[PDB]
Amino acid sequence: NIIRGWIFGTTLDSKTQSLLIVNNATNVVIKVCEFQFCNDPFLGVYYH
Amino acid sequence: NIDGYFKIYSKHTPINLVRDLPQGFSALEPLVDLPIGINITRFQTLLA
Amino acid sequence: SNNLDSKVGGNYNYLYRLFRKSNLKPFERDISTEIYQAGSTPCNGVEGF
Ligand SMILES: *[C@@H]1O[C@H](CO)[C@@H](O[C@@H]2O[C@H](CO)[C@@H](O)[C@H](O)[C@H]2NC(C)=O)[C@H](O)[C@H]1NC(C)=O
Ligand SMILES: *[C@@H]1O[C@H](CO)[C@@H](O[C@@H]2O[C@H](CO)[C@@H](O)[C@H](O)[C@H]2NC(C)=O)[C@H](O)[C@H]1NC(C)=O
Repeated sequence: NIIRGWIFGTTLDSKTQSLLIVNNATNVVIKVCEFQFCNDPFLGVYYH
Repeated sequence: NIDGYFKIYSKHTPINLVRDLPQGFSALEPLVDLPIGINITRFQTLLA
Repeated sequence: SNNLDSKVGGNYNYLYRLFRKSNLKPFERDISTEIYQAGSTPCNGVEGF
């Protein structure tokens, strides 16, 4: 379960709206906001 | 993403492939239609 | 809605888009607040000719 979602949008940097679809461990979240995305986005896991 | 109606179709197939997109045929069933109303020209996946 | 949306000094809370580079698509929503240009010059910051 390594791929978990997507960012969609014309400008992912709060100049415009964008769509987040992200399947986290507990419950998938879908959101449409003027998101200010990170230059290198990911989700992290403690292993063992 | 048509007229803001961001439409998702999907399928899940059990495989045993090692290093390629599995050769074969399957049709995706529509699951949900989001009324998002935004400009989607770009996208980026989220990984763990 | 003149009983709901009009004020004796002017209800200036109701905005509309006055400029855009081209027409938008059916059921699309333009919310962009970037400065538009009516001339061949580029324009930057908050205001200009
Ligand atoms: C969605 O976003 C893209 C990217 O910003 C828009 O492409 C722009 O189109 C205008 C049209 O006048 C050009 O002036 C810009 O230079 C374009 N930008 C880029 C980076 O290519 C596109 O028009 C938007 N679509 C809608 C329907 O709003
Ligand atoms: C995945 O994201 C969702 C949405 O942010 C998280 O749901 C939150 O869970 C906490 C703890 O139960 C609640 O207090 C919040 O109200 C929830 N937020 C929403 C908007 O539902 C969820 O916890 C996240 N899962 C993981 C594994 O972090």
